[PDB]
Parts: sequence; C-alpha cells; structure tokens
Amino acid sequence: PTYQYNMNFEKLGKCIIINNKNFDKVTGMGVRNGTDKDAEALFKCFRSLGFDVIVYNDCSCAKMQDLLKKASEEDHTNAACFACILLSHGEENVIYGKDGVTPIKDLTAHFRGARCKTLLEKPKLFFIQAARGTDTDANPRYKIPVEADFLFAYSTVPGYYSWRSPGRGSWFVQALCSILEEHGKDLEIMQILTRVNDRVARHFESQSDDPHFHEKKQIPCVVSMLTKELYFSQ
Amino acid sequence: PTYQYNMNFEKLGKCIIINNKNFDKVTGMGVRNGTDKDAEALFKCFRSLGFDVIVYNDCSCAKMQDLLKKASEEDHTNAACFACILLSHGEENVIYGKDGVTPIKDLTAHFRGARCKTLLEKPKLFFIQAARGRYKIPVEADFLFAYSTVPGYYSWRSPGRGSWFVQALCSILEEHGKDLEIMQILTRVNDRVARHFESQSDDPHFHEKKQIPCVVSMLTKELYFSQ
Repeated sequence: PTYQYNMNFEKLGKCIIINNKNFDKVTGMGVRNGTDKDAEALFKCFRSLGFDVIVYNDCSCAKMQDLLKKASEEDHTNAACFACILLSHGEENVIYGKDGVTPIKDLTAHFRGARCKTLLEKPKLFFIQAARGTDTDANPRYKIPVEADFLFAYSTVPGYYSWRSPGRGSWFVQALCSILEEHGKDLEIMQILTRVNDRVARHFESQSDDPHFHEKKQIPCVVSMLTKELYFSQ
Repeated sequence: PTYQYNMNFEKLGKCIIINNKNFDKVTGMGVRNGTDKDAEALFKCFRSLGFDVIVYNDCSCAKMQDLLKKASEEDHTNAACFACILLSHGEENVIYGKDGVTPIKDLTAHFRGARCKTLLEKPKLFFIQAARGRYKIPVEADFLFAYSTVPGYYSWRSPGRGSWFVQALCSILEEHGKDLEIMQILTRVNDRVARHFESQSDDPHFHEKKQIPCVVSMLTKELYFSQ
C-alpha cells in the first residue's frame, strides 16, 4: 500500500489515442485495416477504466509531436497517471505519421520529469502497436526516455489477416482490451500485460509443425521503470 | 495457477555469475572494485533462493561466449528456469570481456526457443550490471532482463560496498524472494535505487550521471521462486 502509486486524485488522468489508418503513398505504407477496430476497443476500454480519452486520427508527424508536447504542458496535478497509445506503422525506433516518420523517443521524451513536473512520481504508460510492414526488435530502451515511472508495451506483432468490417483487430490490442476490461480493476499492470504477452503468444498455437501455423513468431515487449505497483481501482 | 510458471521440478535451475573485475590493458578499462562484494552478495542470495550458482571471474569474450553456449547445451528437463548474471563494464548492446567486448544478443542467442527446448516454455532470467559509456538484442517469449543502469549509463555505490542496484536486489530478494512475484521484487528495486538518486558533486559542469534500473519483460506467466 506504500508499495503502490497513490491514486487518490480528482481524476485518473488523460488517455491519448493516436489512430493512424491512412498514409501518403509517398511513404510506401498502405492502409491499416483493423486499426479502427482497435481504436474503438481501446477508447471504450480506457473510458471504462476511468480515463478521459481523446482520439486523434491519421496524424502527420508534426501533428503527433505538437500533440504530445502540448499534453506534456498541461497541469496534471489533479491526475493519478497518464496514458498514450500509438497505432501505426513502425520501423526500428520509429513510428509513421501519414506524411512521414518520427522517432518514438522524441514523442515520449516530452513527459520526462524535467519537462513535465506535474506528472513526476506518476506512472506514464505508453502502449505502442506499430509493426514493420507493406526477427524481432531491440531491448536497449534507448528509443524510450529511461527515467523512473515510465512503462512501454511495444507490440510489433502484425494484424496479419482481415476480410473487413468491423475488421478483426490487432491481436495484441484486442488482448489488451479484453484483459483490461475483465480485470482492469483487480490486477496490477504487469499482471495485465503478462497475461497479454501470453495471449498473443498463444495465437501462434505453440510451435506447430503444421504448414498452416508455421510463421514468424512474435511477442509484445514490456519495458518497466515503474517504482511502485499500478492499480487503476480505488 | 495457469497464471504462474510451473516451479514443480527437482531444481530451481542453473545460475551463472560472470564476475569481470580485472581487464587486459588492450581494452583501456579499469578495475571494478566492489564487484567482489556484489558477486558474493549475489551468490549467497541466489543460492539461498535455490539456484545452483557457479561464479566465473575475469572472463574473456571467448570464455563468456562458450560458458553460456555450454549452459544452453545442458539438459534442463529437471529445471524450472535458468538465470545468468553479468557484472562488468558495458556500453550498449555489448558488455566487456576481460580482453575486449562481446554483445548481449550473443549471450542469449543460444537460448532462444528453438535452440534450447529443455528450457523452452520456462523463464530465462538475465540480470545485467554494465557501466561506463554488435546490435539488436531480440525479443523471445519467456526471457526477462533486469539492467542495472540501461545500455550506456552509470552505476555507483560506496567504496566498500557493491552497486546500489545489486545491494537492492539482494536485500529485497533476501527478504521477499519467496513471497513476491518477480516483477514486484524488481519494481521495489527500481524504487530503492531511485531514492538513492540525483546527487551532490560540485563540478556542476561535470556531474550528469543518473540511474534508473530497467526491466524488459517477455514473461508469459507470473514468476515465484516458491512452491
């Protein structure tokens, strides 16, 4: 209890959702079908958790940057924590805007104590569902502001198939939401996210020798600098 | 239940401890005093958790590579998990051998799912303590890294005692090691070294060095060293 973040605040905090579905053809990236379904789930889910959710769509690089900076400049004094979720295309250390590419570390750095005193000693959660596109990544969180109270959940797992409407949705993202609804108010985040890792990991039906399940195995990556346990409830 | 790793085996598992204190001149690196304090602290600690701890000192890059290559090649059918602890100098995805540098991905390379079936589905723990300052260190299921600083940072202590990180880990483990889940333990460590920080020096035109341990997790279940 002196081992978990103080959640006795006016409000839980803000939850920013960047939903990037469409991209300029100059980037070579295609439509991210299924992203809308993830967005829909996430916002409903975090809303339920008690977050004040904002959803942005098809943002430019400048758009994402000004977006987060401004947020890192608001007064988070009456908030317990802060959450940001990025849904787009990604390449080692980068995420796509519709017009180009920006480094994730710049997107998150805005919230480092130095430049956001109002969220000091407060958990800052980043859930990224990027994925190379149209054998995993690295760990040295250098493409992340290594500072206390920061937590990243990077996917990279692709939303592989999809006919359409409402689309199936990304695995990682749907797992997250599913668990976060059923247990959002009982489990600690690392519990939530560990259950998530497992769930997407199982989607690759173990190590099947069947020429139908043989593929690029992937799993989310959880990076924690949290200094206390995180519960969203009472 | 199906939410925690199955610890029902004869042994907890192997725990290799690489303790590189002295380095050849050709690397331009200096003695890591206090790492012997760390190494021992870590030994009695992990040994007490239940690991079969073996410590190796001032290893060469070749030595560390082979050391871990052989470990992966052993039979872990009666093991619940595996754990490697590295104490040394580091810069990024690479740690220091006593005769040069070797990257991290290589140490964990031969443990990936396919390459070590016996340890498959079971947790491979890596506790790293690098300092000072190849590439990409993969992301496989059931691996967990606990970096002392973060690829290319600092870690300090008190002339006579080991790193704050190590000391924190041993103290917490040597107290809740058997009742708290791995992530809890590590979080408290994160908090412990935090409190120790944002120091006093007096060359305000030199004192930068900070520190926040960090935990990369690909675990698929909760981890307890008990039951």
